[PDB]
Amino acid sequence: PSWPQILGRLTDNRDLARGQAAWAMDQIMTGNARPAQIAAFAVAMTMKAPTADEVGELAGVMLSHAHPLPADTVPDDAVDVVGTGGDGVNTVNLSTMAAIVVAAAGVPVVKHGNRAASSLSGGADTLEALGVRIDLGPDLVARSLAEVGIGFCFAPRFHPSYRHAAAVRREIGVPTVFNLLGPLTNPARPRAGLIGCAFADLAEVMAGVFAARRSSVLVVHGDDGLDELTTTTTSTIWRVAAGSVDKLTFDPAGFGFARAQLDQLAGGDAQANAAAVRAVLGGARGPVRDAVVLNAAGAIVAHAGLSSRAEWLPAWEEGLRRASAAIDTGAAEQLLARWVRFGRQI
Amino acid sequence: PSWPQILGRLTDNRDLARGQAAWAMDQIMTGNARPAQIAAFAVAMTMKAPTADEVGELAGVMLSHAHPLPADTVPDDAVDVVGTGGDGVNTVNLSTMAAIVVAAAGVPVVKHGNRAASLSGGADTLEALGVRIDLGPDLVARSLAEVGIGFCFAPRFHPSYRHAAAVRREIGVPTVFNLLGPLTNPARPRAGLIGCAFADLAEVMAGVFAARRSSVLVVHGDDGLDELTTTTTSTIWRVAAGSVDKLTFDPAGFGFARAQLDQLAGGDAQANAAAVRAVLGGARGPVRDAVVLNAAGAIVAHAGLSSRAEWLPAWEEGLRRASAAIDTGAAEQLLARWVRFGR
Ligand SMILES: O=P(O)(O)OC[C@H]1O[C@H](OP(=O)(O)OP(=O)(O)O)[C@H](O)[C@@H]1O
Ligand SMILES: O=P(O)(O)OC[C@H]1O[C@H](OP(=O)(O)OP(=O)(O)O)[C@H](O)[C@@H]1O
Ligand SMILES: O=C(O)c1ccccc1Nc1ccccc1C(=O)O
Ligand SMILES: O=C(O)c1ccccc1Nc1ccccc1C(=O)O
Ligand SMILES: O=C(O)c1ccccc1Nc1ccccc1C(=O)O
Ligand SMILES: O=C(O)c1ccccc1Nc1ccccc1C(=O)O
Ligand SMILES: [Mg+2]
Ligand SMILES: [Mg+2]
Ligand SMILES: [Mg+2]
Repeated sequence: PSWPQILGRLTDNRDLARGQAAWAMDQIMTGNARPAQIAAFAVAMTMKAPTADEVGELAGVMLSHAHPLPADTVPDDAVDVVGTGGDGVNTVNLSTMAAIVVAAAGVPVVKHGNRAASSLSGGADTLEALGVRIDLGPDLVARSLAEVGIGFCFAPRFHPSYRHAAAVRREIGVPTVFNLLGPLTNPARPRAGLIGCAFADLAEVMAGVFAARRSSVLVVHGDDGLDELTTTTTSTIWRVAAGSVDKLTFDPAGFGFARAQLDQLAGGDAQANAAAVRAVLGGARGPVRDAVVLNAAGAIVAHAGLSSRAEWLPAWEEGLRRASAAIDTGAAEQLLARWVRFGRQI
Repeated sequence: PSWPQILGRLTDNRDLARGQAAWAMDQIMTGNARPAQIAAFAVAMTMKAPTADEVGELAGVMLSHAHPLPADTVPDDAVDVVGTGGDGVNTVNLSTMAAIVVAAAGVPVVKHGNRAASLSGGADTLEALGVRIDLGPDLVARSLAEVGIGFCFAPRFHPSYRHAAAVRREIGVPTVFNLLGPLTNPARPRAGLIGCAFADLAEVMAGVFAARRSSVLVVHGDDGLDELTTTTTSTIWRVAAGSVDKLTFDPAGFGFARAQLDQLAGGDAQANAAAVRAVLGGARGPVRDAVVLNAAGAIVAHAGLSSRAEWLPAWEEGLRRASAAIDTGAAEQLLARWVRFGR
């Protein structure tokens, strides 16, 4: 096991032997990997085309070093709403808005997230501008989830030993297999999720990883390129249920949604994006609401897949009903208020 | 241009635009590229499959930054005798020996190299023989004149390559950078016998030499050697007049026995050095056979600097000249004279 061996195999376009991807990530996280080695490995794996085995190994190492939540503190049916980012469109924070709404429908949510990478305001930037605490440690994220119905795991706080890899990722400024790893390494390990993938060529592999750990996940790619379920056109969904993956194309027109234009979903700085969260939770009708409800419903469909009695059309119809109701009743707006108060009450 | 633009293009499996490889390499050469960006570019260029245009851009930037030899110092017909390396097959430095013979035959040789990554490369073997390997430009120029051979130490002549060099060692896998050695001789000889281990990159290297109108034999032993092999046939890319000919070459057409890959082995600086003195001392057998044939090849490349050069008669002249330079003790005496020069 060594860098020349592993890098040599990748550059010869061969899949890694079992344990090699794991060995490599473990080196990255114990500080025994040079930035050049980290970059070479990220790039070579990408051009070879990563397998689910390899990417699962990498995320496995990461999770094996992540700060876990206290035992018996994350409900068996908790869901995440998170994406790779890197979609190149400056959007409002559809995942963070959908998460709030999903929690308010009564589904426990433990969202993994981070500050912006290639946009003006990431999930964490926006939650912060709203007055939500993005700085909580495990014991306090667990309390948030118990008391409020939602917790936020700020990726850097829970994965401090990934710091070198995250730096190299940003130094290279080209998407690689490493861009998959955030959504795959929520430290609370929820079993369900709506998982956005910006990179169409990698979403299948991502779904393979969720499939191996028997998650109930919808891996989503907007056909306009969004790492979210889009309203401008169709979305490609890799539906992961009972250890397998099937590829579906989803059309919001089937559920009465008008086509939107990308520029209608455009976001701004943290303050702009925060005001957009408030306008949606306050009942403002239009494109942004439609996209939040659609994404919230996809998370709820994922949640329902944990039972496997679940049927695709009734699921979506229930998801939409529940998501819209959570906004309409004020539950979602009140949930955000209660989330803010919780963090201020220490 | 930018790194995100260049790296994204390479990972989507596309050839670079004109001048992007030059841009990237100039960033690397001016201390402006982070190690991660160097490594990213090196790997992605390698897995995309580099073109002759791209590799020419890279080599060009290196030569722009290289310490040159003084003007009117390098004869028009100087040759190089060199390989990419990366062979894995730890053999005696056939290049270094062939080069001494070529010089002793009266063809000016200006060579170029670093110490081995592994166990004794061009530079190492030469040091064990007593040659001063890291003379500066003026002294390499005087060596070339007075001795008929000189050696340009890569860290001495390409010292802005240090950032790329660090990354090559950390990565420890062959990349496109492994190709640049034969392509970045700071004395810029126009002729050469150029060994390439990688079979799929030999033709690219040849394309680069064709662009600069070099009279070069880029050689690949159908047995994986980065020199003309006696084990089997060889693939030669004959570069002259700016065009390439891929032909297949058999030494037995000139009367060479076959050999075993094992008979060429040797690792220690002192083991390769002793094997130099032995062949130059007239020891017959497979090592000399390989030295002579590679020396002849470099002589054939030299001859191709004249348009009216015929393949078979040129090779006959080359072998005869190479054999004679050893047999008369001319090669042995040049090496002793070389050793003595650096004093
Ligand atoms: O800056 P980018 O690389 O283009 O990615 C946008 C964001 O992707 C993640 O989104 P997440 O799904 O976690 O939250 P969101 O959709 O609510 O922003 C995280 O916020 C990234 O910063
Ligand atoms: O560890 P390696 O990468 O294999 O290095 C062996 C040498 O290959 C080249 O040698 P050159 O052709 O200049 O001389 P030689 O073939 O006689 O050894 C290059 O200068 C390397 O130092
Ligand atoms: O950014 C990522 O690729 C990432 C992916 C998964 C987990 C954490 C991640 N980021 C970090 C981790 C530790 C310190 C800083 C960061 C950072 O984002 O700057
Ligand atoms: O030799 C010089 O004075 C010199 C001048 C400028 C740049 C490099 C130089 N030499 C080296 C540098 C690094 C390692 C070995 C050497 C060497 O000469 O063996
Ligand atoms: O390290 C090498 O083998 C090397 C190879 C080619 C060019 C430069 C090189 N290194 C240097 C040369 C002069 C000064 C400093 C360095 C350095 O390593 O920082
Ligand atoms: O890649 C080779 O070993 C090589 C092969 C043939 C001639 C020279 C070579 N080396 C270099 C050339 C230019 C700059 C740095 C180097 C270096 O090795 O550090
Ligand atoms: Mg998102
Ligand atoms: Mg997004
Ligand atoms: Mg050689």
